[PDB]
Amino acid sequence: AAPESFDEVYKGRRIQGRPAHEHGGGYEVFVDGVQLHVMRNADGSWISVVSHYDPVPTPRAAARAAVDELQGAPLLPF
Amino acid sequence: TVRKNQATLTADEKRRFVAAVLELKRSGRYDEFVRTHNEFIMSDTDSGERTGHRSPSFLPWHRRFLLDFEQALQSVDSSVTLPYWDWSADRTVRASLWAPDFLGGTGRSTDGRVMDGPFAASTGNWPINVRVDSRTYLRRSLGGSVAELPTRAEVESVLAISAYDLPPYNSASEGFRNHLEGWRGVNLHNRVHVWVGGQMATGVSPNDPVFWLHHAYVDKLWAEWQRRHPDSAYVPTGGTPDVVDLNETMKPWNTVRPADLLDHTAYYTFDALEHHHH
Ligand SMILES: [Cu+2]
Ligand SMILES: [Cu+2]
Ligand SMILES: [Cu+2]
Repeated sequence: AAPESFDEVYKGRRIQGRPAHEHGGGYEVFVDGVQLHVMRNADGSWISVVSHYDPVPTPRAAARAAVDELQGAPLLPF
Repeated sequence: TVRKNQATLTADEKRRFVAAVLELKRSGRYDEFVRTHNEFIMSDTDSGERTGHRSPSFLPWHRRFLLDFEQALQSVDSSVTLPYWDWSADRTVRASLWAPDFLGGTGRSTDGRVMDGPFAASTGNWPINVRVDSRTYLRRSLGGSVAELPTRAEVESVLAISAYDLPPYNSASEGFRNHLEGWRGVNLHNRVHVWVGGQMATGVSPNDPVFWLHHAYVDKLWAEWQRRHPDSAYVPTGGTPDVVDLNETMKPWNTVRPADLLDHTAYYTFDALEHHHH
């Protein structure tokens, strides 16, 4: 069963998650309306293409880690 | 071909390596290595097809990927080979690796931008083209997101693991491959990516030339593990869904198998690699 959806403004940016050249995601995340590729690991943790080697517990935590990494930069679609 | 510890390169070897990397960038060849890597890291999944990462073929796949890159460098300057970064030994920002004559140092605090060395954006010689966000400059934050690189004692604990890999052959596995990769245990390879920060922490991590030096040392640790465990070999050995078995070919090349890449000495040697011993 996929995680719940979420929607919040985090460090001034809108982050959203929802159940649904890259894998076939069962969950989608967006940063200011631009999709952020995210992936679930076997133990239930998550990573994203801007923090791929550093598992975090949830897709919202991956979205927040992406906003922290981007330091204001627009995300580019994959 | 001898792969040497970065810490030991002469000033001429550093110059020639840098120039060859910058020429692969100028000609457009470099960026296609970044693109290939990003495609595999975004596609390899624990529950489906997995070849470059999170799987037993993590090690032979990166061995062949590094061979492709080294061969491209040697097409520019035949004297250049890939150096390796022993991050257990050269573990500070003061390492010569990070000097302005080699890779340049950490990024400035405001935006992570690397400000010195041959790959700094201000040179005009290192545009970040294959990327996941607007920023087009190399970034690093050495020691920013994790405080320490692995220590020799931690590396030795991973090298002592006898089984190459184990079912389910993914990021949940016990065994040497997944402990070296870092998804379980004290964490070697993934933690180094996190320690460098910047593009190195992302799927487009070959944007930082340190990628090659990190992977050349991961590759050397595979060779060391084989010398410690001459009785142990690549698994699985046939009929495994979604995983590259020993004699199966690997994408993207399609013409090479893990079996063809187990013995590095067919392609290169190291400056030093201890013999099997007790
Ligand atoms: Cu990789
Ligand atoms: Cu890597
Ligand atoms: Cu023996």
